Amino acid sequence: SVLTQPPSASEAARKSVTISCSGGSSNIGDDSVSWYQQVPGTAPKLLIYYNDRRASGVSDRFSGSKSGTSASLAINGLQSEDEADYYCAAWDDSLSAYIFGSGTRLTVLGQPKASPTVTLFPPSSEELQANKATLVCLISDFYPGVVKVAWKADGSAVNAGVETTTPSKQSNNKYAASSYLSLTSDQWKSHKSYSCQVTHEGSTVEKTVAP
Amino acid sequence: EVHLVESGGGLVQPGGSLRLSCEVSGLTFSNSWMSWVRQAPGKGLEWVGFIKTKADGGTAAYAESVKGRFTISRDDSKNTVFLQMKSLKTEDTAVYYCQGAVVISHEYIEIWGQGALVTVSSASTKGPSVFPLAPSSESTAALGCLVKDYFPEPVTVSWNSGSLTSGVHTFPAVLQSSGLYSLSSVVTVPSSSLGTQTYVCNVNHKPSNTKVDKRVEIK
Amino acid sequence: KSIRIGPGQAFYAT
Repeated sequence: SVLTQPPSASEAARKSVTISCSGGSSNIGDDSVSWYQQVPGTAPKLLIYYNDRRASGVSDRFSGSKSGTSASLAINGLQSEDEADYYCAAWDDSLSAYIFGSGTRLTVLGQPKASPTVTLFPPSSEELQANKATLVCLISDFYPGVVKVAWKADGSAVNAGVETTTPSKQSNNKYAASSYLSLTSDQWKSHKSYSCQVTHEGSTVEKTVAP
Repeated sequence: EVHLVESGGGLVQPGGSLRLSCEVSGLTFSNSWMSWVRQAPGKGLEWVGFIKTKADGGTAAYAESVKGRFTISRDDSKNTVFLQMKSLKTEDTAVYYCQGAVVISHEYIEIWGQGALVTVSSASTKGPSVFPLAPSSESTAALGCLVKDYFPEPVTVSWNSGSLTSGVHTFPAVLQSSGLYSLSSVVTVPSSSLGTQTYVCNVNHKPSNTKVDKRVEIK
Repeated sequence: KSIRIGPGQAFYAT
C-alpha cells in the first residue's frame, strides 16, 4: 500500500501537465484523494481535497480527479511559480494510516540562463583573534544550478580548508550556494591575497580580497 | 489569517524524550481535528498521527512505527495540541508539521504549521559564534553576518529585528569537517544609507537558547 | 459509513 508517483515532470510555461498517482483498493479505492504542493524548504500546502475540491484561495488552474484506484492533478496555464513537489494522499483502511504518495517534482521549462553573482568577505579582526578566520564566498542568482568553486592564494590553488555547499533553489527559482575557506589567523597574513572563482558553464566570475 | 505556530524543536539523544507544541490562532481550536506529519531531510511526507475533536472520539491514532512511543494530546483551553515523543530513534530525525482541519459550511479547511526540526543524535548542542561582515565605492553595499560552528540546525537570521527584509538573503548552511554547521546572511543596502543607518543582524539558535544581535559597522 | 478527510480524518459528511 504505497501511492506511487513518477519522480519527475517537466513541461513548458503557459502549458499544462498532469501529475499521476496510483494506489490500491485499500486506500484510493475506499477513500478520497488529496493533493499537496510543497515548494523547497516550505511547509506543504493543500491544493485539492475530496478528489476534486479546491482549497480556499487556490487557483482554478488546478484540478483533481479520481478514477478507480488512480488519481490525477491537472495544472493549466503553467507558471514558473508552480515549480514544486506535488504529493497525492489518501487514507488506507487496512493499515489505518494516512498515506502520502512518493511525490513528483515539477519543472517549468524555459527559465533563462543566469550568471552567478559572487560576494566575497575576508576574515574580520574579531574572527582573527578568536582564531576562526573564515573566507566567505556567497554565490547566488544562477541558473542552471551547477557551479564549480575554486580558491586561490596568491594565484596558487588551495584545496585544504575548503567546504562548499550543494546549490539549492532560491524563492525566485534561481540557485544559491556558498563556499568557505578556513584559515589560521597566521595563514591570512602569510599571503598577499585570496580569491574565490566560480565557474558556471561558459562563464567564470572571480573575486579577490586582501589583508 | 490562520497560524499554527510550532515550538519545542531541537536536539535529543537516542532513547530520549522531547515534546513538541503546536498552538493555533485564527481557528477555533476546540473544533479542529489536529494531526502531525513528519519529513526526514530529503525524503517524502510520512503521517505520524492525529487526535480527534472532543465532540468526535477525543481519541488519538498513530502510525505503526510510532505507536507506543509517541503520544498526541490536546489542551482546548490553551488552543494547543502536543506531540510527546519518547524512546526516540535516529530514524525519527525529521521536520515535524502539525495540521489543523475544520469543516464549515460544507467547506473543508486544512492549515499547516511551519514545522519543527527534531534531531535525534548522540552529538552535542553547540551555540554559534556570530561575526559581522562589513563592506569594503559603489551604489549599493553588501554586508553580512557569519554564523559559525553550531549544532544542530536550524538558525534563523533577521535584520534590524525584522524591519529590514528587502535585499536580505540568508544562505543554506555548510556542514564543516567537525560536524558543525556554519551559515551566512547578507543584506544589500544603498551605500548612501551607510553611516546614517545602523544595521544589526539578529541570530537565533533556539536549540542552544542562544540569541545574538551584532551591529555591522563600517570598519 | 462516514466520509472523512485528511491526516486528521475530519468528519466531512455521510
